[PDB]
Amino acid sequence: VSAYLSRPSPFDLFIRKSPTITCLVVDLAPSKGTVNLTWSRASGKPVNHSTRKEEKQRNGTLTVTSTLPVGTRDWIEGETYQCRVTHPHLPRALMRSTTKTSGPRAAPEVYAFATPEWPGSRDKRTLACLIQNFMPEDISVQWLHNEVQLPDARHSTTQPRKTKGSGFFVFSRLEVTRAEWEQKDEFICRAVHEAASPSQTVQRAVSV
Amino acid sequence: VSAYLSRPSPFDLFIRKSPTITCLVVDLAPSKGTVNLTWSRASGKPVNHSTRKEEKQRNGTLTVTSTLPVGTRDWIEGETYQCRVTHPHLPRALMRSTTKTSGPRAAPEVYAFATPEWPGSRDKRTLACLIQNFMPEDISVQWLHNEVQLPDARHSTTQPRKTKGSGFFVFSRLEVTRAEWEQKDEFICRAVHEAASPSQTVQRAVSVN
Amino acid sequence: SDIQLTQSPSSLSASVGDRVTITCRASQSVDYDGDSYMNWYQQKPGKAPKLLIYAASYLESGVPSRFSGSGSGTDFTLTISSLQPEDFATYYCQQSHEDPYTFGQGTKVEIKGGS
Amino acid sequence: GSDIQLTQSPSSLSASVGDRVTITCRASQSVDYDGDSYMNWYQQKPGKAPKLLIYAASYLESGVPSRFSGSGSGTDFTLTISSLQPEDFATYYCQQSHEDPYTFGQGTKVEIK
Amino acid sequence: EVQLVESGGGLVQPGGSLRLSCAVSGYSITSGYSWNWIRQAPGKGLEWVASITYDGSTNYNPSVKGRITISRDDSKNTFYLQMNSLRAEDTAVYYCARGSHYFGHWHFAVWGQGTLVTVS
Amino acid sequence: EVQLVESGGGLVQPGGSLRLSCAVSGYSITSGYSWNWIRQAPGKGLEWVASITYDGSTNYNPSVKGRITISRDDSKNTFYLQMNSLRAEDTAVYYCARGSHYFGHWHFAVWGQGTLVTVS
Ligand SMILES: *[C@@H]1O[C@H](CO)[C@@H](O[C@@H]2O[C@H](CO)[C@@H](O[C@@H]3O[C@H](CO[C@H]4O[C@H](CO)[C@@H](O[C@@H]5O[C@H](CO)[C@@H](O)[C@H](O)[C@@H]5O)[C@H](O)[C@@H]4O)[C@@H](O)[C@H](O[C@H]4O[C@H](CO)[C@@H](O)[C@H](O)[C@@H]4O)[C@@H]3O)[C@H](O)[C@H]2NC(C)=O)[C@H](O)[C@H]1NC(C)=O
Ligand SMILES: *[C@@H]1O[C@H](CO)[C@@H](O[C@@H]2O[C@H](CO)[C@@H](O[C@@H]3O[C@H](CO[C@H]4O[C@H](CO)[C@@H](O)[C@H](O)[C@@H]4O)[C@@H](O)[C@H](O)[C@@H]3O)[C@H](O)[C@H]2NC(C)=O)[C@H](O)[C@H]1NC(C)=O
Ligand SMILES: *[C@@H]1O[C@H](CO)[C@@H](O)[C@H](O)[C@H]1NC(C)=O
Repeated sequence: VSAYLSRPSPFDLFIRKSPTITCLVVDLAPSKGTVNLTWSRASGKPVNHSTRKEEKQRNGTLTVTSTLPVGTRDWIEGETYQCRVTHPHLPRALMRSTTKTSGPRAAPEVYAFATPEWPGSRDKRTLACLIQNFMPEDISVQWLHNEVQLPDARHSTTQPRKTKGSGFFVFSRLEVTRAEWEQKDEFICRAVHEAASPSQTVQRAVSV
Repeated sequence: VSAYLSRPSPFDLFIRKSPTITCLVVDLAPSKGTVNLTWSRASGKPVNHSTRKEEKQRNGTLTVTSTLPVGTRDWIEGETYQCRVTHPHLPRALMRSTTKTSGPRAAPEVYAFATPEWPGSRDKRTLACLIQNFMPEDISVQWLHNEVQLPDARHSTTQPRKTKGSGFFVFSRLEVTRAEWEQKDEFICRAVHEAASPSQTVQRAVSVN
Repeated sequence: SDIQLTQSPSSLSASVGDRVTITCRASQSVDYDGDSYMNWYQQKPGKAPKLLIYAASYLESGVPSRFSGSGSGTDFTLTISSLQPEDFATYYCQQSHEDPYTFGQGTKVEIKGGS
Repeated sequence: GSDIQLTQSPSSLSASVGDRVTITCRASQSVDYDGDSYMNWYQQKPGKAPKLLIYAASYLESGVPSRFSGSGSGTDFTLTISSLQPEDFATYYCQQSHEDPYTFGQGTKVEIK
Repeated sequence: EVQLVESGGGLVQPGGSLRLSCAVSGYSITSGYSWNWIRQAPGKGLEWVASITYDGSTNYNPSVKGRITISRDDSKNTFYLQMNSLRAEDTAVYYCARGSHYFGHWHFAVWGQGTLVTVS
Repeated sequence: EVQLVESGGGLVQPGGSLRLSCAVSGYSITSGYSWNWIRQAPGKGLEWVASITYDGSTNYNPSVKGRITISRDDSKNTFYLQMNSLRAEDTAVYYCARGSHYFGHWHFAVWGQGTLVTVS
């Protein structure tokens, strides 16, 4: 049995201001009696109502996920949330913890461009984004179609990896409809990050 | 115990023209007597004179590497080099094989851009290189500041991914300083790839201004 | 006076997507130097064999990953994880341990129905 | 005197940089409850206030060097410094948070030799 | 970032009384967490003395209940240790610390530099 | 790519003698690998008959030693199977194959289409 406890997305924390964190338990045999998944906060204030979900899997494996809303002011102020999985089977209990990752912080730089139009792309054009030199690693990448935010499905972005010096970096590749670059020939790559200033947002525009 | 068998880099193979392949055994404790790791070629031609080296790491494991030279022509003609590790503590043997990757061959096409200056960092600039539509996937990317080779540390390159079409691609970022480009504003992103013609090289030149 | 290889089963029937397992048994061990010198060949009728696996468990180049080999000593097994239309062939094991090199008699893998 | 008394050993020890140091805490009664053990480990350098290292027997406080590790259950708990370091010479305390009043062990001084 | 300062210590005569203050900055002591007093006799072990929660609950160490009081002052973001009838055994260094909460149990994650109390 | 082509089959008389030939193209039979003759009686098993390495070393199966001879021709990049005193037990399809080298052991990675030998 394995257990994972996520952080708020920067977007959920600094734009929507409705952050949540999810505690995910995996590798359960449905045979066993159900698992206890309780919460604790470092502050000792009580825990909001958490949402439980069970979903059996193609592995014969069973997934129980619990999502808890968290206070924005509470999280940034340096709060600690902790999830605890217990079972009548398991000997002791699993505990996973989350916090604002303290350390030095740098806001991200952003650049967007086009990949060279290439054979096999008559109606398809490809747009790219480079986001680098930020820390900590928590970042939210956004493509917007001229004052309209695009579905996150339309773009696929790489996992943050460490630079030679000290910053992080990610890549966002995006293919835009012929209609889309014709309806509006401007596309925006925006990053949300706690160092970014102001409103924790930096963005650029690039066209076909 | 694990064992890894590297291929020769396109750079070592087409520029230095001194290709070698290394067989790396890791995770071993000094433990019982050291491990025996010998070579074989698919052709049955004999194996050169290989060099062995033992190193004890901080974590207490033993890194045993054996380096074997190869002939560039031998490699391209399609030879198969095979490494085999034996240990008393291991019942059966580890075997690693390496050879020239089969398939179509397309030389890489290269594009380089500079990033627009960013506020607050007037003195660092970032240059980017996208290299795509080449195969097989083996590639070597190196940055030069007007015929001065830069240490491979100065740049970070992505591992090749397979495009929607038929080639692979890689993306390389190089952070250059103001002093470097004011003394000389020419930077070369160069790819070494077996299909590139001629001399297995493709490059673009990129300026900060 | 040589090394004998017995394969089993002699003949078998399966359907596309099944998992098939063939056995080779050598009259005496074919191990030396931490390796097992058992090779696996595929032969479609009126055609010459094709090498699949050498040294018990190593894949010849260009051979689909669905072919796998395993074993040691005198007991070896070829496993096709997901049968395919083109995989219907006779399959041979052959030991490269000791001269003269010898083959098993073959396992005929035919499609379910009537060939 | 119905409190939980924590006895540590050794009281004092000498080591060299790179050693493994192991400190032990023994409680008068179980500090287990609900699948966890409420034993915390603190480091106190001289003339400075303590610092928290491990809570709940085995969880490392944030920003705590990875070489520190805790383990144990029931009435037996262990602080382990896997590779002693020049700054780690200090007195080390265990404290139980299971039953009031909260109690501390008597401390173990790890001295540089 | 949550810094704590003891004050009000000093040399005091036996049988008298004194009051120590913990001047908390960077967090509202009614906003969350537990706020404690821990004292340490010269070369003796740590003894936990008193606690007060963000919600006003008190807890005392029975060895001093009845002659020790813990109180708080929201506006000055400060909390206090009231001690009457000082003895020699009260001689120690008094630390205030912010305890963090784990499934109903508290650990002492943030401390202050200490203030010394000397009797006789 | 290495290509192999057998020739020299046909209807043959018992007790006579026959030379099969393997014409190699695309690789030189003196540059590497082992060069084998393997035969297959009708609907029966494969039998390894004889080999010659790139360096000239020869090997035979005892079942045919004496009456079968294996030679090559550097000039014609070809190699030969000389068979004397043909028997019925010699009727088969003769394959030539290129052996690949694994730590002193050979496997047959390349074959040719086969040539048929029939003895009345
Ligand atoms: C204890 O500490 C030691 C010391 O740090 C540890 O040793 C390290 O152990 C790890 C774990 O096994 C091991 O990681 C593997 O590394 C392999 C070797 O590749 C590296 O090195 C080669 C050669 O240096 C590089 O290729 C070279 O490129 C040159 C030009 O580009 C060329 O000149 C040369 O001939 C080579 O072509 C390579 O880029 C890399 O730097 C890896 O191959 C391997 O990963 C592979 O396999 C996995 C699957 O198993 C894949 O998922 C993966 O994508 C990849 O294909 C391993 O990650 C590391 O090499 C080793 N280093 C040393 C110095 O020993 C030890 O592990 C520690 N262990 C413990 C228990 O404490
Ligand atoms: C049963 O069926 C399930 C199908 O839904 C399978 O569940 C999947 O289990 C995997 C775990 O192997 C989950 O994968 C991911 O776990 C990684 C861990 O990598 C890193 O994660 C953190 C992130 O900060 C990092 O700190 C660590 O150091 C790791 O390097 C994470 O990236 C994610 O948290 C992610 O959960 C899958 O999510 C999960 N699938 C689903 C749909 O939940 C399961 O494998 C099947 N088999 C068994 C035996 O249960
Ligand atoms: C888990 O702990 C809580 C605390 O009492 C309780 O509500 C719950 O019933 C426990 N067990 C399960 C299986 O829910």
